[PDB]
Amino acid sequence: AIQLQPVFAQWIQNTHYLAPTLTAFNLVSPTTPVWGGDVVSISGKVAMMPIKLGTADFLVHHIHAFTIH
Amino acid sequence: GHKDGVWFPGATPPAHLTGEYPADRGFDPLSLAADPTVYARMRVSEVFHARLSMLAIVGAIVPEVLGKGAWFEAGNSVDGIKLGFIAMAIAAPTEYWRGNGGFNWDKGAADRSYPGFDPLKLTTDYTKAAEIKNGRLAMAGLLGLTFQYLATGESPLANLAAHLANPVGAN
Amino acid sequence: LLWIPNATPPAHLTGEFPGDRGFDPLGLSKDPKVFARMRISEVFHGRLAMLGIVGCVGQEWLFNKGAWFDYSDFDLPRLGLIALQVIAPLEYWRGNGGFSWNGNDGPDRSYPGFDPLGLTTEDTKLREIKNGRLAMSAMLGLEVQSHITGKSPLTNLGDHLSSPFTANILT
Amino acid sequence: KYRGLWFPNITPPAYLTGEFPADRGFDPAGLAADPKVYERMRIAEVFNGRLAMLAIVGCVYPELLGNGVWFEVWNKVDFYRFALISLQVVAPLEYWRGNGGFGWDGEEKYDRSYPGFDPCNLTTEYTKAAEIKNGRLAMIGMFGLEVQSHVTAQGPVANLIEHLRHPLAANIGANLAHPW
Ligand SMILES: CC1=C(C#C/C(C)=C/C=C/C(C)=C/C=C/C=C(C)/C=C/C=C(C)/C=C/[C@@]23O[C@]2(C)C[C@@H](O)CC3(C)C)C(C)(C)C[C@H](O)C1
Repeated sequence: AIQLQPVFAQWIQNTHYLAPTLTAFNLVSPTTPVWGGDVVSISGKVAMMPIKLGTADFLVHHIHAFTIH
Repeated sequence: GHKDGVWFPGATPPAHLTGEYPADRGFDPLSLAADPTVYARMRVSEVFHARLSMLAIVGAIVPEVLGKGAWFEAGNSVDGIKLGFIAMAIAAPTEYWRGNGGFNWDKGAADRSYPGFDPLKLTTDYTKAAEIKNGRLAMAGLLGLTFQYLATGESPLANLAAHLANPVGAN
Repeated sequence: LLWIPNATPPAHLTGEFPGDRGFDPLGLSKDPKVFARMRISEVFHGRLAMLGIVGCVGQEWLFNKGAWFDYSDFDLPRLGLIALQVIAPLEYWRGNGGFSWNGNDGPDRSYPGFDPLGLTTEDTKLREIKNGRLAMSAMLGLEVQSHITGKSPLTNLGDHLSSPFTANILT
Repeated sequence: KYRGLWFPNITPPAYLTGEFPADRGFDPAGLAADPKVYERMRIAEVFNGRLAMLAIVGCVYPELLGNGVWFEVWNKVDFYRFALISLQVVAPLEYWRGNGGFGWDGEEKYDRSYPGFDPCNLTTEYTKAAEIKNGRLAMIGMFGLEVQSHVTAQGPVANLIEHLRHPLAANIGANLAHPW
């Protein structure tokens, strides 16, 4: 519908996912799957997988900023 | 103080222009030369723009006369980037020396417009006023050559060859 | 403060200007005005060298672009033409002292006063000179190393760090 | 009347005293040495600035809304109709601005730079300087937009987003190193 995308956090996520190629060159893999990439799964169960942000993530985040203020 | 006249029939010269420097015809409607220190600079720039234009309008025609294409086809006949680099690399010392009036760090106090290269001793007021006069033509000419090429698209000498055989129906 | 134990300070250099350690064996700055220009040129060679050394190590180390002597990637006349067009008014205005035709106005042509934080003193001048001399030395090193070892300067540092007594100046 | 200067240790022109808002001693080409031209220049500077401020918001905001890019608008919109209708609308307004009023002799003598269209009484010799400085910033911006239009051939929000995503592969260096 009317989209409210969290574009700054998406930008930050992308940068953290690409970090091992320029800005943290001597690192092999990124710090966590959260930033992007493949699902880590031990046996069948998911250990970690990318967490994507959209309108729902935008509204909850601004609710958080409200209640802390 | 204008013996040689003014740019418009009955025009008044501006207050900063008092017929003292060569080829003054009392023309400054936008008052760009009101400040004298600026007008001193302006004078050198006009003469230089003039001397550069005269070598250029020659260089746009005299190659064409000897069958080498027009000035807009010179990009085919030379490596455009490369010559531009050597021109900028040779202009760098010589333009600096022109501006500095010499080779030493603390300026030279030579006349940087009229340096002294004259083995024939022709340096007179008439010739100073003829440098600028022939210059203002060549600038106007070069302004033509560009605008003629944008409106037409044939050679400069072809536009002349048109106009003698087409007085009415040139424009 | 002297460059070797008690080499008598040559009399052109007394010890007012920062960076004097009584060198000048060839007596190149025996005259005060040529000393003045040499001072400008020392600081300027310094500042460029410091940008250059940061340039060459930073491109190979921090930005993983490769060795600094590889130029096959880009077209050199194009960069030269661009660079010269950009650098020309900035290097004219620096030499000039400002923007006027007679221009020796405004700021100093070595220390023009671009300090927001207000940190300019004699001591910091000395620090600038000393870091500049080190960077000049480094830049000469980079060139000579490039032509003797034939490989990248970080690779040279790698070879000295791995085995210093085997990999050094007597390669 | 202390005021800052546009370049560290320079000396200001003698005709720029600080008497007017946003004077920073900047006239090297001597284009305001005569006082009557300096009067018109002053009106022109504020008016070019006001129009650049409108322009740069007009150029950026419909591209943000996905309504198109500012320099590609003329393949969906007819230019000549737009420009005819605009000059019809603008003409009596510009007339009155230059005139000083509605009368043939000026009559109702209004300030043609600072008329009173201010319901909040916010006008000071400070807000004047803020208006000038915001305007100068916008003029530099609209210069940027036009040159960027030619060099990169993408819109300005796209140009920003490209610089943010690939700061090394989308900057003036890389874009001018290539034929463009
Ligand atoms: C003082 C004195 C004497 C002396 C002396 C001495 C020791 C003088 C030594 C001079 C010395 C050693 C001067 C170095 C300068 C280096 C510079 C400016 C280099 C900049 C280099 C730059 C700006 C680099 C740019 C680039 O690298 C970048 C960033 C990436 C590359 O991809 C591309 C290039 C290469 C373009 C005498 C003669 C002994 C006796 C006398 O009596 C007194």
